[PDB]
Amino acid sequence: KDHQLLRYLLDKD
Amino acid sequence: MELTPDQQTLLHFIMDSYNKQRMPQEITNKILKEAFSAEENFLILTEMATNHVQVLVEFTKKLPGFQTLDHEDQIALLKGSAVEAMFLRSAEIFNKHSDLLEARIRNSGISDEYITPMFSFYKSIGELKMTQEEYALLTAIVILSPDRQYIKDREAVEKLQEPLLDVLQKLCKIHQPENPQHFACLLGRLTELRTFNHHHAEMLMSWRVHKFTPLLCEIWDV
Ligand SMILES: Cc1cc(OCc2c(-c3c(Cl)cncc3Cl)noc2C(C)C)ccc1-c1ccc2c(C(=O)O)cn(C)c2c1
Repeated sequence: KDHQLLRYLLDKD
Repeated sequence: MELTPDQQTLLHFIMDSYNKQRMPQEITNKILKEAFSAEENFLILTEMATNHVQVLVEFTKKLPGFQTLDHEDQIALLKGSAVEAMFLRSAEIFNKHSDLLEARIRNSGISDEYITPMFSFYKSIGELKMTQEEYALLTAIVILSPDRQYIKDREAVEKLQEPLLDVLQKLCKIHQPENPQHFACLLGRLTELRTFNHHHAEMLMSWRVHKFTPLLCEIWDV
């Protein structure tokens, strides 16, 4: 599990 | 000489998304009110960079076609453009409190080897007298660079970048018909932006004496 926060920001609507 | 309706629509999505960008009041008040020391000044730069990466993600998600790209290539594009987009935005805000921000940057424990080309870049950005359309399109062209490390489908990125370069060039012909070198000078800023990636990497390496934020640690592999 890499770039957890970056993925969170990118994936939220 | 005018943009086609399709180019006007593409430009409108970019502008709307660019205009939404904000630096929260909580962070701007810290520039005015926090203590003046190399440690505190470095902490303020860190917080501003974190907010800008958040602003960068929101802008990028609204770029036409970005969300149609392979999910991992979306990550690879954000990681490779973050420093370049942060310098372009810094250049824009500096060329439009400003005295205290400059003082903090010059006294944040960052070497002149980095500060000198930085302030030199802000100067050359200012001499161009860039419009908001130019700042927004250059930011999108920087993000949608098909030659970044770890991109799997480069052709898909090329399809999104080429129409933006077509619009930027058309705007240069419409708004500066007597200056045929205008587009060339903007490209000059694209190549100058790339030099800040090496400078930024050397700053992060030498700063081993520090914590940053989890968002910055992720995008810059700290
Ligand atoms: C003005 C600045 C500096 C900044 O520095 C962040 C850094 C830099 C470095 C350097 Cl000093 C300058 N250019 C880019 C880099 Cl990359 N080098 O190291 C760091 C940290 C990680 C220590 C990060 C962010 C902003 C910034 C961005 C947007 C806005 C903005 C708006 O949009 O309305 C209003 N204000 C006051 C802004 C400030």
